[PDB]
Amino acid sequence: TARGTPSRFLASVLHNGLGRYVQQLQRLSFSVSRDGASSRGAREFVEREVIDFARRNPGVVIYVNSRPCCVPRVVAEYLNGAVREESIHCKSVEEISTLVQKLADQS
Amino acid sequence: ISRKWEKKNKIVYPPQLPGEPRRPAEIYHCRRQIKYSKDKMWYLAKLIRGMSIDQALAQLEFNDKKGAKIIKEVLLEAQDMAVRDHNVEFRSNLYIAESTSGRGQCLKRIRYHGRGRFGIMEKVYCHYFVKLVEGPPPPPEPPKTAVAHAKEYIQQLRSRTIVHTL
Amino acid sequence: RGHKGERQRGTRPRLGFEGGQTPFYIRIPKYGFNEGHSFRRQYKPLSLNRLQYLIDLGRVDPSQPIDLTQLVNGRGVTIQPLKRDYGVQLVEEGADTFTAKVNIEVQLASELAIAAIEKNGGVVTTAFYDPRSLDIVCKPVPFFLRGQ
Amino acid sequence: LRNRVTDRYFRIQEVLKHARHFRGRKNRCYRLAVRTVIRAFVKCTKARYLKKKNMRTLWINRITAASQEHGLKYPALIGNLVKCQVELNRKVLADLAIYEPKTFKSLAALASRRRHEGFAAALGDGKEPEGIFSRVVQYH
Amino acid sequence: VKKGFRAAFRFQKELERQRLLRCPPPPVRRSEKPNWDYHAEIQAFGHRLQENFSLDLLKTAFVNSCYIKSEEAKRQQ
Amino acid sequence: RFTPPIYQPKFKTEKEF
Amino acid sequence: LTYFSARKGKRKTVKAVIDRFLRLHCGLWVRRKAGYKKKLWKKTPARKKRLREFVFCNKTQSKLLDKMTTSFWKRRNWYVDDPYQKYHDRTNLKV
Amino acid sequence: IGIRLTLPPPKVVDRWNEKRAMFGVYDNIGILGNFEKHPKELIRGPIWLRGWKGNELQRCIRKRKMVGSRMFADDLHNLNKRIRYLYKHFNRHGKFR
Amino acid sequence: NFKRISYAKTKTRAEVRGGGRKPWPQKGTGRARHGSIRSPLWRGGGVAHGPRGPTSYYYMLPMKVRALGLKVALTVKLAQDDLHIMDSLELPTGDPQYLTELAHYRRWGDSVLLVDLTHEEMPQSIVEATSRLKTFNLIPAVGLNVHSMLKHQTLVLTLPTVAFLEDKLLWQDSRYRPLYPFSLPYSDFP
RNA sequence: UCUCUUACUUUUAACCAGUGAAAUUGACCUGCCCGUGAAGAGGCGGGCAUAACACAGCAAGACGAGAAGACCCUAUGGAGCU
RNA sequence: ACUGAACUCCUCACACCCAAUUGGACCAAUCUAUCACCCUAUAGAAGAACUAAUGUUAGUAUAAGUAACAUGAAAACAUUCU
RNA sequence: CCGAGCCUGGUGAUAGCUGGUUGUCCAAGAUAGAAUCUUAGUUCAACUUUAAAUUUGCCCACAGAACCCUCUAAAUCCCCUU
RNA sequence: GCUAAACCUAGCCCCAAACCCACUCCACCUUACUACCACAACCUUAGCCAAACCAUUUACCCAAAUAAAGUAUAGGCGAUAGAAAUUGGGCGCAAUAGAUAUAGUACCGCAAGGGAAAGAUGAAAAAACCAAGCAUAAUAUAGCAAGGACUAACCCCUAUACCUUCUGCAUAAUGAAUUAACUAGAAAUAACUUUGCAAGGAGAGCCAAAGCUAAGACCCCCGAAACCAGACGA
Ligand SMILES: [Mg+2]
Ligand SMILES: [Mg+2]
Ligand SMILES: [Mg+2]
Ligand SMILES: [Mg+2]
Ligand SMILES: [Mg+2]
Ligand SMILES: [Mg+2]
Ligand SMILES: [Mg+2]
Ligand SMILES: [Mg+2]
Ligand SMILES: [Mg+2]
Ligand SMILES: [Mg+2]
Ligand SMILES: [Mg+2]
Ligand SMILES: [Mg+2]
Ligand SMILES: [Mg+2]
Ligand SMILES: [Mg+2]
Ligand SMILES: [Mg+2]
Ligand SMILES: [Mg+2]
Ligand SMILES: [Mg+2]
Ligand SMILES: [Mg+2]
Ligand SMILES: [Mg+2]
Ligand SMILES: [Mg+2]
Ligand SMILES: [Mg+2]
Ligand SMILES: [Mg+2]
Ligand SMILES: [Mg+2]
Ligand SMILES: [Mg+2]
Ligand SMILES: [Mg+2]
Ligand SMILES: [Mg+2]
Ligand SMILES: [Mg+2]
Ligand SMILES: [Mg+2]
Ligand SMILES: [Mg+2]
Ligand SMILES: [Mg+2]
Ligand SMILES: [Mg+2]
Ligand SMILES: [Mg+2]
Ligand SMILES: [Mg+2]
Ligand SMILES: [Mg+2]
Ligand SMILES: [Mg+2]
Ligand SMILES: [Mg+2]
Ligand SMILES: [Mg+2]
Ligand SMILES: [Mg+2]
Ligand SMILES: [Mg+2]
Ligand SMILES: [Mg+2]
Ligand SMILES: [Mg+2]
Ligand SMILES: [Mg+2]
Repeated sequence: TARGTPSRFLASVLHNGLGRYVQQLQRLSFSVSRDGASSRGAREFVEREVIDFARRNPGVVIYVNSRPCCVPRVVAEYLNGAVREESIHCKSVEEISTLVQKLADQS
Repeated sequence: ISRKWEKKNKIVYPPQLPGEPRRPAEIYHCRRQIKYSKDKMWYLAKLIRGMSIDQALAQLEFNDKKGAKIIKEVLLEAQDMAVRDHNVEFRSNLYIAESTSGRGQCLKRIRYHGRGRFGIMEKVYCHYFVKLVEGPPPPPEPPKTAVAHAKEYIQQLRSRTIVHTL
Repeated sequence: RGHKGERQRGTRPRLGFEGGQTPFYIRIPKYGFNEGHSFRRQYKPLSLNRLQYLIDLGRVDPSQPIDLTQLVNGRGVTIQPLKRDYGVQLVEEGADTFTAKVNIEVQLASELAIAAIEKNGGVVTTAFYDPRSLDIVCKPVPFFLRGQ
Repeated sequence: LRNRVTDRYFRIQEVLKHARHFRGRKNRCYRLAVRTVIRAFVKCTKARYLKKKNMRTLWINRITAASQEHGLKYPALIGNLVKCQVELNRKVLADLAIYEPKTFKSLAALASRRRHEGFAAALGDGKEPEGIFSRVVQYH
Repeated sequence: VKKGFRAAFRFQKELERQRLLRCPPPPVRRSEKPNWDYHAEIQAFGHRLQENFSLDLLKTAFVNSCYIKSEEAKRQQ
Repeated sequence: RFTPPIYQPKFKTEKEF
Repeated sequence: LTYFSARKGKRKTVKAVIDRFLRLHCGLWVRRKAGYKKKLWKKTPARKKRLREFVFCNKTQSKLLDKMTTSFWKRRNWYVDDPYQKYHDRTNLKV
Repeated sequence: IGIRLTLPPPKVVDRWNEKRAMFGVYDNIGILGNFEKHPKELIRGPIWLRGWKGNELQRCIRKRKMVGSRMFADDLHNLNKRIRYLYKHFNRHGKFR
Repeated sequence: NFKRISYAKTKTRAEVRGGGRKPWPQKGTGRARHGSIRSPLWRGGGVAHGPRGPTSYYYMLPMKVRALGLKVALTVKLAQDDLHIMDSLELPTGDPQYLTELAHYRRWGDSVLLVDLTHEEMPQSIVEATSRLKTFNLIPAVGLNVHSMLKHQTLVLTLPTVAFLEDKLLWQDSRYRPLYPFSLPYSDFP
């Protein structure tokens, strides 16, 4: 609720579009597990999409960790220095792909 | 029960560089389980709340309330230990930083009314807390002047934006 | 459960109570449709079709006589002595396309089914079995374990 | 006690989160908080309708203000702008009024011209040469 | 005492968040933090700005004199 | 048309520290 | 009726039902007309015949009767020369 | 408040103890062993419960008639009362008739 | 589930001690009306709907279904390269480390189920080895079930046992309906 | 007793000090007039009024609080008596 | 002429405003089988979820620091006095 | 606390009467009547829901539906086309 | 920052197996726990309740599980009752739970009789955050306490608390001071859904004119005045 929450005015970082557009997503950190159903969806995301995704946007540095965990996650870091954590958990390759796109095109 | 206030005297800060303001000394002290009402104790706590030690002892001396002698004891104990253990140079240059009364643990007895009816009476106990800061007491904030009211009003009008446009 | 009433509190009247008026089942007159139902004898029917099909699959053996015990063992019939069954009735059905020569033993047979069997050169006879004999004949192996 | 709810603390926090900024006991007491928070969410829902209504009322007032200062009524301005087939909505007109006042005067001037051309056409009966600004563009 | 593990674990994580709010840790450089390789990051700095940098030179650009004095002193012991 | 009073058991009031 | 017996814990049939109705294997129930023996002097011959006939029961009556009676009464019976043998099965019935 | 303030001791379950390892062996005693025994002869427990299933009312009837003589005075009174209760509940109460 | 018996019970209001009298009259005081102090509502009261007595969860799947069960489990083992056939469960030595290292060498996996035909005529060497091994398990033929086969990563069978399993499972189809329990004598069963 | 009430004392009272209940309590940031709600508005409509905060009184309003409910009706509810 | 809805159009999206009742899609926590191993997966089970019963227990508030309660005087604390 | 003492037990007495009934989301969804020691309730019907099978349903034009009473309206039934 | 919060283990429950304790010296049926002087026991249960009233009537342990069978039979032939031959350790609780139990104690009652509550350091004591309530820190026009907002807490505009029983009900009428814990849908026939097998199905009994076997999925909580039996009370 509007009163119950904080507000901001519309802005961009460093007048993004003005000269040249700069992708704000800087770093991506995928935590997956070798075994266990939670990370299953994410596992095959690293089988296919990760590679071509990384080619598509050379600005982003992608780190994949591959350690035991009950909940796989992704840590989005931005130029300005914000950190966005998102639990991919039990999500299909397709809906994981939609997430990773949504992160990459925002500030 | 929690006993945090006691432990506050065991905090050790690392030594200061010569290029630093002299840190005021800092004493926390209390009395637990005073047979007196916590809210009754509040008035006496509130009274001495910002005054120097001696001035508080003076005010407490001629005060007629029961808890007034109790607080006097606590203050004298606190002053003594401040000089002895807390490395305070002068005993006079202390002021009450915070003066608080809490609810202590209470017992329940019975009160016998008419017919067969009754009520539950509570033997009220409370704690008193004090903190002493070495140095002269803070000068009270001056009452707001007409010029200050005016100044801020001007500030306030200048903050207006045309709302719900570009 | 609905709104609060006899229904909602779970204290509804028993089945067949019409709220006061003489219930449907009571108000009908009593008549002996089932007056002596347990004392009536029942015969399980064996069709000629059934019998022929059993012979065709080699389940019921024509080189030997047929009785109750052979049929049961053949899985040709199911007999419940307890349920007032008194053996096997031999029925007219499938008189045509019955081509086998057998010595058959049944408790009841219709004249047409007798004719049907005797046309092929078989022999049919009817023999009575009491209940205590019937349970024995239908399942002989359990009776043999009774030691009697 | 074969099964006991172990995480009521989290179920409670869900309501209380919203209730923090309230006044009185209902900012912390759950059986009070919940009732107000429900009303708050309903209020907030129906407030979408009113936001849209009110914004237009503000625009109409602002436009009336700027029109009046050139010395023509609000209906006059808005109506005649349409008969000029200049389709600017209230939001931008009100925005022009505040920020682009020269352009706003021009709009007011054109509106009153069309107004007058309309008056001339009303006076005449039958066929007369049509006003310059009155002429309409067809699309096929 | 309630049998179960999930509610308890959740609560610990809640307490961790509260502790972080109370006394935030001192900020440390991102180099001294998990998921960091400076080489890959350097290249991405080039690519973000759509500039074909000479990577050797860019490396040389980021290395201050104050750093090298401190580095020498540190390596000494 | 009379209601007798009820006493709570004495053990609660006799509690000590 | 008794849903669970106190001796064996199984359903019980309402015997009021069994001595008034005949159930056919197909699922129909047969009754007599009420008052077919009553005051025949005043009744007309057409009325009398309407009374002598054995009638069927509608769906709800039939449903109620089946609930009030155990599975035993619903089995198929091969009686020797019952006059109701033909009526046990249906013929040319599409819905 | 009413939520724990530390994690309980971790529970380790030995999945390869003898009882877990040979779970459900001889369940096929019948089909694989000439039908000498029914699998219901692997059931241990109450006398009135080996290889039989029923609702509460039925279970009570059965316990009454099978171990009714041998059970304790107050236990049996409790069981006779249970049956009385359940009898009325099931026969006289509920949504459906 | 079929073997399971529940031991949990709780006392109802009637079974809890005391609670005879009416705590106070209905009308008189300001208090909420009560009939007993042992009602579900009260602290220390009996349970409203609780676990009730020893409970059995026994039921029988049909025979042919359990038979088909064994068949599926065996196909699935062979389909996935988890099934092995052996001439005999005879070991060069009774040293249990020999059996573990062989499974490691043959990529059997962490858990192996060993099936022999008869309990009595199981070799000495395999019994010694398997007795002190947790993950490797020795059963007779009659022991075999779906649960163990699923639990173990490998199923190992002997040639004696494979002929035996075929006989019995294939017997299940191509038999009549019974007239009486099969434990009784027939003209061709055992 | 009243016309027609008065004066003083004691108790209470009000202040300082010590001890310390009970019924009651949806939440309350708790106004006036007129209308509406047929009767019945602090809270709805139209007006009017309006810095904040104790203590002492009063009983017009809060359909004020407290009860084993006075009366009328109902229950295929009880009980006493004839 | 203008104002004036959740009606209608517009840019996108679409299962996303009836009581009792009936149908359906999910799911908190717990235990079990097998996984997993900073808190999960697939199933099987069940004392499986409380803004409300003048509910039952415990804690703390409101009334309220309210009502109410209490010690004859002087003294050397020997004693005396009313 | 005596129009019939109190305690335990039968006893979780019985209550067509009052009060209560605990996660999320979506969907369909209202007022012919009859019997009843019955109108504070049940049962049947009507409506309501789900699943199934199959073919017509709704709106309807012509033709048609009473004399008597001493006088007759909005209309209604049935109904191809659409 | 007080008041607090947090805990795991005493023990207990249901089974199985197995037939149980009756106890140094002294005292103890008189007014028990008091050294020491001329009568006698066996005798139909009733009632609540169901029948929507009530009046005959209304399951209650009798010595092998299953089946025969809810069959024969009984009955204001109605509610309902009901044979026989015959066959043969833990998917448990863990301090408001689990026993009432730390205890039949304290306490309450003349008596029979009723009947609680609660504990938590560490190997050794010969060693950090979270309920209500308050404090830190009273308050400033205006109004279901918020929502839309806003540079901005208020000011502006919009807004007749919740549950339950009534056709409306704003409000009328019951219920709630608040926090924590506890506290309420139990099952058949018949259908449907998904399997196996199929003129047969089922591991005797039972059903069958595509059926039969198995599973899934449907039936609440608290409350009278009463009635009866046996004790206890002048
Ligand atoms: Mg007294
Ligand atoms: Mg108090
Ligand atoms: Mg009731
Ligand atoms: Mg009892
Ligand atoms: Mg009662
Ligand atoms: Mg009562
Ligand atoms: Mg209990
Ligand atoms: Mg006063
Ligand atoms: Mg005072
Ligand atoms: Mg009170
Ligand atoms: Mg008025
Ligand atoms: Mg009011
Ligand atoms: Mg006042
Ligand atoms: Mg009354
Ligand atoms: Mg009566
Ligand atoms: Mg509009
Ligand atoms: Mg619309
Ligand atoms: Mg739509
Ligand atoms: Mg699960
Ligand atoms: Mg529950
Ligand atoms: Mg709660
Ligand atoms: Mg009250
Ligand atoms: Mg109250
Ligand atoms: Mg409550
Ligand atoms: Mg106070
Ligand atoms: Mg006062
Ligand atoms: Mg006073
Ligand atoms: Mg009624
Ligand atoms: Mg709808
Ligand atoms: Mg009627
Ligand atoms: Mg009548
Ligand atoms: Mg009536
Ligand atoms: Mg038509
Ligand atoms: Mg009755
Ligand atoms: Mg009743
Ligand atoms: Mg306890
Ligand atoms: Mg207890
Ligand atoms: Mg708090
Ligand atoms: Mg306002
Ligand atoms: Mg009512
Ligand atoms: Mg009211
Ligand atoms: Mg006397």
